[PDB]
Amino acid sequence: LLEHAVDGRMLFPATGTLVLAWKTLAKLKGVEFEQLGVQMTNVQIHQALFLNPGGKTTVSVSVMPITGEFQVRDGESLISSG
Amino acid sequence: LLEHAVDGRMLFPATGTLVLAWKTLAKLKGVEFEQLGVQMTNVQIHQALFLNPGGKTTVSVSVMPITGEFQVRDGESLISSG
Repeated sequence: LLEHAVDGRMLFPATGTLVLAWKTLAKLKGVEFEQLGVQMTNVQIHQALFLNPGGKTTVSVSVMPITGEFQVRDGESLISSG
Repeated sequence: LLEHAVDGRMLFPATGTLVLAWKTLAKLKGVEFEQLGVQMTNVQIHQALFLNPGGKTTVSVSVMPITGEFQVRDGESLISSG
């Protein structure tokens, strides 16, 4: 994931929070994420999650049980919504 | 709360999940609920939470951190949204 940079800065791919949301929803359902067919609609990218070599980035994904509203948020800042 | 019936059936007041959502949001913020000024918009009541005398009803309230989308849901059934 450090092999993805934009003008030098290392970035988390925009379609990287899709997988995090995808893996999170499958985890809530208890099924394996590679056996679940998902569909993300109107995914808003609000910020860029700046990766750091030799560092640990912790992101919180919150999915609403029935409606599917998800939120990839690093700390108290939103990185992705949909 | 058992002194609120509609045609005999005991019901949880429609503006009772508002307080549950109100108390939940204040709990997430860490503040006391009676020191927090909230505003609920477009609160959808999907079902009626049927109270039962001498019984325990467990309801789950889920609030999205930044956007405020809340969900009062008994088991896997939605009772209130907004």
